[PDB]
Amino acid sequence: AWDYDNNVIRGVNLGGWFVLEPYMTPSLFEPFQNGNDQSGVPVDEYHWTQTLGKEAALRILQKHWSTWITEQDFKQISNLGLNFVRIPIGYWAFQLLDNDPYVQGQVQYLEKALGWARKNNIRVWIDLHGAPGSQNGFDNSGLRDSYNFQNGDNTQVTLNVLNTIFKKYGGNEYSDVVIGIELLNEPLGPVLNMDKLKQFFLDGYNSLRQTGSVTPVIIHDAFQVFGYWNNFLTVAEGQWNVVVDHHHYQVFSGGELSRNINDHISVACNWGWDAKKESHWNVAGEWSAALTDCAKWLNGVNRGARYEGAYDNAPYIGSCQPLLDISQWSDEHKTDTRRYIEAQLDAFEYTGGWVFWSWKTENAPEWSFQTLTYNGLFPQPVTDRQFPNQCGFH
Ligand SMILES: O[C@H]1[C@H](O)[C@@H](O)CN2CC[C@H](O)[C@H]12
Repeated sequence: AWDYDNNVIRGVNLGGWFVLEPYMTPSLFEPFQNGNDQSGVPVDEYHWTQTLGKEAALRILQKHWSTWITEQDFKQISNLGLNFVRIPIGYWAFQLLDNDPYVQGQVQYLEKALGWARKNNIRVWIDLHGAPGSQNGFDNSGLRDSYNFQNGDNTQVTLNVLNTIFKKYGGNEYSDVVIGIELLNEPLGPVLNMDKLKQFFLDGYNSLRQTGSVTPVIIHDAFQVFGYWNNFLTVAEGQWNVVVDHHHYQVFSGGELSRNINDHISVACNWGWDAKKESHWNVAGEWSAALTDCAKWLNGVNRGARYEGAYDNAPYIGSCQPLLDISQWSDEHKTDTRRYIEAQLDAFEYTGGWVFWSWKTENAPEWSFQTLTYNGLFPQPVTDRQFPNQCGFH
């Protein structure tokens, strides 16, 4: 359904839909604030559902699932010249641990989205974004500050959930829409046992192929250096239809944030050069236009921004307030953003393509493809360039 050798992925992630993220839909978390006190705001979906109780959580989520993304969004995505969406979903949509507070019902909408994709000629990756115990401690895994995916029976439960996903979406029924199943979003390499993570990836790969599926297996790079996965799941060992997903950002440390615009561009170009040397097909499954970490709660509920020296002991660079609203951005910030977007697009089209995080947010402009496109900062058509050939690719 896709030619990874000759076609280029031009897509968007459908984040904030099946896995709640406070920075993407702050309206669902803000009612828990007491005046200016954020100490009682649930920090992730686990605590949000637990605090509300099953009845209220299901009532609020049904409304969210039925309105956040609809068929109209798929038509708009196609109309903008995109050909692909990545869909994050948590393990709890398929299986609950004993005592899990989560509610289910996401699968009905996932299945509606696959039909909307088919009707609009859009291809999809299904991405298991949160595993039991958490594979990274981020709020977007469902459970913040916990790193227990490799403890107890959590790896085994994850493989069981993947088997369910393999049988439902890796077979003939969706072979014209599903062009990859991503085994696990952003496992945090540095805090995990890498030998056990490789075994899990291999077990997932073998389990999918054993069902008779020919669907591409997508493995996230686990924050390893470029080339790390070159010798894993290789054609020499009869392992095939494998894609590496690289996520690329320059906002999660003081050093990255302090770079001037030219150095931000040089780094983006280098991502393209280095990905070209890898031996597996690869796609930039996440990236954005952000040059700051100013979006409210991007680092988590009750955490500030490094950009204004309010988090991670980073030095003050600039005030975030003036950057929260795209209408208040200076001409220089608008130009810098457009340059940054174009360099990234050129670098990612140099290999398998790109998937912007994300399609929409309630009010964080750096992270919304819709907002950036409507304000003229994201090229439309996507091949348009106001700053051509910043990287000099051959
Ligand atoms: O929203 C999250 C997404 O859920 C994760 O896969 C990590 N991404 C990295 C940038 C931002 O944190 C974004």
